[PDB]
Amino acid sequence: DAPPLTLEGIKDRVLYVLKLYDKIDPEKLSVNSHFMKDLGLDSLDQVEIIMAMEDEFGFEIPDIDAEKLMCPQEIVDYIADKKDVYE
Amino acid sequence: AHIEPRYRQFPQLTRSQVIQAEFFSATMWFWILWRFWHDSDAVLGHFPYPDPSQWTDEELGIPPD
Amino acid sequence: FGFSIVLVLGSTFVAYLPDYRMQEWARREAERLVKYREAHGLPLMESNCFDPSKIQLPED
Amino acid sequence: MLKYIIPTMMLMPLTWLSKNSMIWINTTLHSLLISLTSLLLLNQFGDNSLNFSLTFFSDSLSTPLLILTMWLLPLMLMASQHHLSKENLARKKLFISMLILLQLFLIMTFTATELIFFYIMFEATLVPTLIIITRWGNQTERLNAGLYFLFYTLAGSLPLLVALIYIQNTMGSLNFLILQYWVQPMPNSWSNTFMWLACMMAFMVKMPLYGLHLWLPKAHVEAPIAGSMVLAAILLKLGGYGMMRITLLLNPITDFMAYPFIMLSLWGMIMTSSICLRQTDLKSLIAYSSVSHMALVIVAILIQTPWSYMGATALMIAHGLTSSMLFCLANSNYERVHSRTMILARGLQTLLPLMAAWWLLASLTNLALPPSINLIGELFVVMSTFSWSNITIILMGLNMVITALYSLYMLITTQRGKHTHHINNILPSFTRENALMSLHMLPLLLLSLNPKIILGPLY
Amino acid sequence: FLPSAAYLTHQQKVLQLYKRALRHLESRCVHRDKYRYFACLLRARFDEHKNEKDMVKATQLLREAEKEFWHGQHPQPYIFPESPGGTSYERYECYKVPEWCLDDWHPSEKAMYPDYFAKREQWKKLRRESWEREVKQLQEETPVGGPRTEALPPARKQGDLPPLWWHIVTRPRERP
Amino acid sequence: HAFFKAMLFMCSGSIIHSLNDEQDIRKMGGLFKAMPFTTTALIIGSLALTGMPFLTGFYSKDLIIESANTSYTNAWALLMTLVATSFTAIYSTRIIFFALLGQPRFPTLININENNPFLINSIKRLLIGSLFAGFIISNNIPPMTIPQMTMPHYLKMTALTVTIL
Amino acid sequence: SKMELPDYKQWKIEGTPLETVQEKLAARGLRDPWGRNEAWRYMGGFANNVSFVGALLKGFKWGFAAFVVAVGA
Amino acid sequence: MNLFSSLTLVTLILLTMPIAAINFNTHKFTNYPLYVKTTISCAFITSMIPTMMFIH
Amino acid sequence: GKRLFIIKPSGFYDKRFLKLLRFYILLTGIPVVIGITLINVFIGEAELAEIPEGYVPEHWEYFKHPIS
Amino acid sequence: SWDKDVYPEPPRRTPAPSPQTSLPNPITYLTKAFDLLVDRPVTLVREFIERQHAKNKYYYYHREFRRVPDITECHEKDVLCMFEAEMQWKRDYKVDQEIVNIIQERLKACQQREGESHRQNCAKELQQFTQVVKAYQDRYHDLGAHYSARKCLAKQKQRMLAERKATKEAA
Amino acid sequence: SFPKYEPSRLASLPTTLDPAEYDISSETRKAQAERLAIRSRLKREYQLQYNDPSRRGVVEDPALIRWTCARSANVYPNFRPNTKTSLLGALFGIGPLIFWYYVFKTDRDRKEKLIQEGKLDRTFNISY
Amino acid sequence: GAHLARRYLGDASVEPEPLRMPTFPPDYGFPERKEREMVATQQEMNDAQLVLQQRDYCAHYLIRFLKCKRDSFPNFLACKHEQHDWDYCEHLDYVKRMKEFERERRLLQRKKRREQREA
Amino acid sequence: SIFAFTHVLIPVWIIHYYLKYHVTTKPYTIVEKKPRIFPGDTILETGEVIPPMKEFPDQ
Amino acid sequence: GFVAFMLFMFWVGETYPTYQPVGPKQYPYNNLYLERGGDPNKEPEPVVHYEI
Repeated sequence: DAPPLTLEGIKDRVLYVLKLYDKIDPEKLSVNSHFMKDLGLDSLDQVEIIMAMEDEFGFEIPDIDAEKLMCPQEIVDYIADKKDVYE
Repeated sequence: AHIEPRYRQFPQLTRSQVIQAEFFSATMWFWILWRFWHDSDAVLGHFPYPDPSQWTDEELGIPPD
Repeated sequence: FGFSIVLVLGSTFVAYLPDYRMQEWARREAERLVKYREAHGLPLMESNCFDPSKIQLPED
Repeated sequence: MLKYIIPTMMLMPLTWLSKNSMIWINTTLHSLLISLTSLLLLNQFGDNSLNFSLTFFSDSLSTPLLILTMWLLPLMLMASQHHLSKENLARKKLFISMLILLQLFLIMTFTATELIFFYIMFEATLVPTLIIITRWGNQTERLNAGLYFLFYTLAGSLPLLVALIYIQNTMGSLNFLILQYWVQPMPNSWSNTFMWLACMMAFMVKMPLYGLHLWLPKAHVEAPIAGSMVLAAILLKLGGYGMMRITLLLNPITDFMAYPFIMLSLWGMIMTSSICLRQTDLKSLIAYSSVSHMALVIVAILIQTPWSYMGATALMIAHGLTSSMLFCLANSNYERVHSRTMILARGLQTLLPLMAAWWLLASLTNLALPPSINLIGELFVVMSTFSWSNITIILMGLNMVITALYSLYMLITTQRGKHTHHINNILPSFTRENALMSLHMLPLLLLSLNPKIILGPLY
Repeated sequence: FLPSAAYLTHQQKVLQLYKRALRHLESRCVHRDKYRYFACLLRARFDEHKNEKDMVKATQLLREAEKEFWHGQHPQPYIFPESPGGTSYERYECYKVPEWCLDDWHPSEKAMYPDYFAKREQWKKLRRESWEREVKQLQEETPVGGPRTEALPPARKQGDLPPLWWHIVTRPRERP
Repeated sequence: HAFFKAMLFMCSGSIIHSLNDEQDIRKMGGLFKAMPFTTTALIIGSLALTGMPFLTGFYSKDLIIESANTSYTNAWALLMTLVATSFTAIYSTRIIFFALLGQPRFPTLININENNPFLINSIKRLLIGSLFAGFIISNNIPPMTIPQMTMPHYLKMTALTVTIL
Repeated sequence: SKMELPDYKQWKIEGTPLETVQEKLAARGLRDPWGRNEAWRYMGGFANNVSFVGALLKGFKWGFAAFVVAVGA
Repeated sequence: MNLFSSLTLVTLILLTMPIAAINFNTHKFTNYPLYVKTTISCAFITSMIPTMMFIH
Repeated sequence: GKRLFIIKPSGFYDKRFLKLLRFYILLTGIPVVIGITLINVFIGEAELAEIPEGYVPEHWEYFKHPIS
Repeated sequence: SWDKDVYPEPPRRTPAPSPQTSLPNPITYLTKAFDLLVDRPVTLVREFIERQHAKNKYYYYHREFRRVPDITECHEKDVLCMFEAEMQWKRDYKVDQEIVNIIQERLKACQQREGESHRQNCAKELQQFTQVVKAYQDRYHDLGAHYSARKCLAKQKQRMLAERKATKEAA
Repeated sequence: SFPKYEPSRLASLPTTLDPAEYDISSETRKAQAERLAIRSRLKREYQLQYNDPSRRGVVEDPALIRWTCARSANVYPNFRPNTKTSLLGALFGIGPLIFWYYVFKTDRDRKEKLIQEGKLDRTFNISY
Repeated sequence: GAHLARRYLGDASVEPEPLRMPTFPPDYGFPERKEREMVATQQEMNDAQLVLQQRDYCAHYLIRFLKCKRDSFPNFLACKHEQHDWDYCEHLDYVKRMKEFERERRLLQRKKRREQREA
Repeated sequence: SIFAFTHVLIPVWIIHYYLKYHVTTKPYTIVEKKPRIFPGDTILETGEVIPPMKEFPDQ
Repeated sequence: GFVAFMLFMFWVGETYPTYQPVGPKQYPYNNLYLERGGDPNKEPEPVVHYEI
């Protein structure tokens, strides 16, 4: 029992649950858009978003990674490192 | 065919497994109702528990002096 | 020459051979002797395995 | 039996005048033929043992041990390649001929008429194993190990000769038959105590007991596989055999003076099971396992029940087979990685899949596999010692718990949990190792079927 | 206790405390709605004296926070079934056969699998060809005599693959 | 007990393997009307625990406590059986409520299915055994003991009293 | 590997426990929840569960009729 | 009874075939789970009889 | 595509050893069992009679089994 | 073949069946099908084997012994006397072991036949078991492993000497 | 508000309330950087010696060899017989030995004098 | 029942105590009430292979129950009337035991407290 | 069909052959716990009833 | 402390048993004599119960 993933679908689901969140906009919601650069939201709220990622996908990401995600592209890249779905 | 996935919805169900599930719970209910009436009487297992022995002196044999 | 001619041949050799300690012999001997002693009325395994009349006890 | 001695004299020059790539098959084949020839031995029946000559007589104590020796030879003779293939042809012939000469003195030792001949062939057993382990020890203290070995076994086994000459000139001839008929109780003097301590102490040193077992770990971590298996199985169980024969005399004082050996045996069995629970260097774990099982053997000898003797000889044969198998497993691990340690080579459930079956089966045979001969021996020894004392079952069961424990840890340290993914030089499982394991363990299960052979003369 | 640096940060210590407190609060609180309530409560509790610019008072109240947190820990946390100490933890390690193997098959089994083995052979030639000169020129010239980090710069200038790539790229799937 | 918890382990393991090996009561809650077959299975199991009167689990456990209270017992062990029967009732209620009835707490991209002929026949035949076979076994055996069967007030009803409280 | 994307802006939260937590959160003075992260857990085929005594009473729909018919039989 | 003893001994012995069968395989099986399932069902249909004969 | 490359360690050496083991036990597994079958179904074991009146037997003719 | 006068059995108290059933009786249909589908192949194969036994005849014979005299009639050395006497003694020891085995087997059979009426029909057999085991406990038991025969003779002399002292004190 | 979580040799002390992760002066910063340089040098040497495609054999850790050789062979030197070590040795070797020797004295004297009285439970006691 | 607490928190004389139950000799207050019918026919009791601690009164009802259970084996629900008859007979035996209990209780209580509060 | 045929008949045949002849010629082999006879029964082989129990009354 | 409490209440139970208003079992034939230890001719003893 193991349905394999896809790159586009996991990007869509990450951007989906980001768009569910409050203090950002659905207007300019880019995968290639950082957090401290243009959005200005908190590092505290950044790790809240990290926790939302983990509670969707059911595994920890460690602390030395947790400093250095900062954007949804590297989020999708690191969960693609974990689950390793590269057809 | 077999199952199809979905995203944040109530899952699909076949009528077969839900009708067997309802059938099994209903057969438990039928069996416990037919069981509870046919022979027992499990709170009193076919016996009225009588008194402490008779609550009687002068009887079964004692001397009152 | 370790399995096909040693192992199974030694297995069938040790599987049956004339019995150690004359074992089945002891079985049939015990059956005969117990039937003897129960036919002649006396109890089986009379104790004092040597003859007490044929002993010379040093007295006190 | 002379028809078992003389083909071994014929097997020695076979090695010499066979040529290159021709010695190996001839020696292996013909020693397997001798294994058939002395599988034909067991004629023993009823009242006495099978007794042929002024030269020879064989008990059913000597029968399974002699069959075990001649069966263990060709298995070993195949087992000792891959570490002398690159050596010389002449040195290879010297090695194989030394093994054959050692077998010859083992058979000489098992079928001795008088105990003087037993002693001569006893130290004749002692001498070539030294040469084997010293010429191919493959570790820097084979010097110290051979030195400890020869000095302990001589200087413990030295007053035995004096005591045997004393029993010679006090009670006529030293043949085991007439000594079986001309025994008489030698009561509590002090010279009787010294003489008993001499004989029993010599064979104590051969077992070893806990008091001076220290030669035994070095002699198994610093030895090649052939001398290790010969040493452990045949030499230690030969010491037990010798104590079994000599203990027929000197019955009246063993109640007085047999208490402290029981004590050192039991407490050292517990302490040995403790000390093997923690150590690294996997090869040594089997050696301390051997010390524990032979402490159990010694308890079984010094209590003097026929139940105890039958369990003793069962434990002898079972631990001989188990320890030789487990030595060859450790040799396979040492051929894979050049470590000899315990924590380095890990994993090995993925790699070598049916090797796991043999490790599991070996740890089962150490674990007292429930119809195995090992459990039969341990069980009847516990029966006889609970007859002997109603409180010693605590130490026996504590030994049982820790025995299961260290056998299981010996399993799961090596072949459980994670492959270290940096070793990357193991070859796949050879047919040689699996062949040697099928040669080890099929006879053990066959004897587990009908064990009326391996029970001793008090069957 | 980290590969790149030596000390975390003050803020990184506070952040790890927040993540572990949020995780332990998950494990404490069922039904998820009162959990969202108490999560906003703890977010406000960090909002209480967040924005001070002290050092000694900050680390002192952080210590007292650690004390009242080690009191307020849940003893059996809901760790995920991939975490160490969890439920899987290399659950499928039975089929995690390493990739340095498989060369020691009999070549009949190589006749069974032609295409994968030929492509692994050209992977191996790619491994050996781009190995000594450039990669070891980087790893013997480009750092200081003290390396002082566990990272590595890529093959950033001209040519081949970034150094020390093999047993990190070529790894098992972690899920057969 | 054998039929009973064979069926119970099989049911809960069906749930756990169908739901991505979570296995934990944390993040478990709402699985009522998520597939109803194993929910029927688990409620028949945890209801037959402590013996809802009167079923297979009635017979064993309740003749146990009847012979226990009607004996020359410890006068402390009866209190142990009392409080622990109440405790197994309360974690039976807790395991039902935390397994099925709450809000569905498990992440998205669901694998909600238990369609298998093997599994439905296994759960099927073991709950059918869990309905009848205890009574069938308990009937046609010779009573090797003297049955007590003569109890005062709050000595035969006491099992039902403990389970309802 | 398709999903068809059951979209966002569907919920508009409306879920009465999250209504109560927005009440207590605004009365406490925060005015910032997580979002609508639980409404898919809060309706659909959801927004009702059986009663716990309804777990016992899930069986009488075929039970009472067949029982009274069998007693009359 | 020869029937009764024979059926109990074959309830013992029918759980001996599959282990030596796959140890004597030297091939590649597929439906060995089905084989074990049907021989456990066979063991059950043999062992249902002696209990009935017993209480009778 | 769907089926990925599974990575099994090796099987050839183990299957070769077990093939050789079953074949080289089967080489004398069949004839020895068939021979002991023909013995205990054709030549018969023995009979239960005693030593007759004033007669000497050999050291065999004491044993039930004919191969014994 | 076994002597029932040395292997005793109570006769077959066989109850007659009595239904009083109209299902009727699956087990009777089952046992007749068992006989029809099992017994006749077994009977055919056994009859073929019995004819192949009836082809020719082998005969195993009981080895018969004399009585070599005694160990007490041997002197202190007498090496060609002690050997004969003590191997005869060893054969007495082993046949007495099998006596104890036979009686204990009869005890097991008496237990199993009577079911739970252990105190019924197992009186004489329990009593003779206690008798033979009292003789055995007094005669062969507490002597040791390197018995030849002489330890048993010393036990015998010391036992009857202790009883002589006992009756001399008690008379 | 809390009893400060006393540690033992069994119960460990967690990494939060150290309190040595608070007053981290630049000496200790420098020490942690030096320890990081140590681990960096070790893993760099390992990863050099590890990823070689021409390499066949094992990695040959000298730390493991050093621990093994220290644990087995390098015990007997260095040794001095201290009075505390000697008394602890004679207590851990001879104490339980004479303890079980006294209890075997006790049980054997009781059993042998009991059977010398003859009042054993030897109704049948065959399997001795 | 709470009579156990009455014994544990009151005296120990008038409270009758288990495993020492025959205290007084019989027919101490009644003149000549004894039958002890016992028509269970001991040899037939042996020959029917019952269990010990069941060789008691009302055994003939158990004989009838075993006989009908053997004679109607595929009739699975047959023997219920004789089953409850055996139940009723053992119930009355239990009643007889409880009456003997409280008879001993009232004996020791009344006689001992009368003569030992005015003697 | 022939699969279930061999796997349910052949061990039954071998064991039923084994359990008659050789193992019953071994004398102290498999033994019953005796069947139970009641005072309303009769013996099949010899044949006599048991005189049943007397009057019940006041049940 | 929990272990000491449970074992203490176990000993308190071992001095305080349960018993019920039930007499002993009036076994019919000398308390199962000849089906207890035996003695078919040694000691038959006159003891009978009286009906109450």
